[PDB]
Order: sequence, then C-alpha cells, then structure tokens
Amino acid sequence: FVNQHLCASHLVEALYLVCGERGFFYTKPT
Amino acid sequence: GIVEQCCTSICSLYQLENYCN
Repeated sequence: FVNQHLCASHLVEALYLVCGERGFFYTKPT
Repeated sequence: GIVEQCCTSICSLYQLENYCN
C-alpha cells in the first residue's frame, strides 16, 4: 500500500479495505 | 470530504482509519 495522495477510485477502495463493512460515507455530488 | 482532502494530501491507512470513526 503506497503512502501517497489518493484522488481516484483507489481512495474509495482503500477506505473500504480498512473499514471492512462500509462504515464511511461520501461520493462526488453530481 | 475525504476525497477532496486525500486528493490534496497523503492518506495512509493510519490516516484513513480516522474516517472510519
């Protein structure tokens, strides 16, 4: 796991990996 | 939001944990 900036879908994947069961919210509002 | 902050800053899994609070 690179410790850099995460702008792409890679950020949502990484949050999902560390949270395990989607205990987070937010997506681009459009 | 998380997306905007991690676009402009480094977000290791240690930091990402804070959004799972």
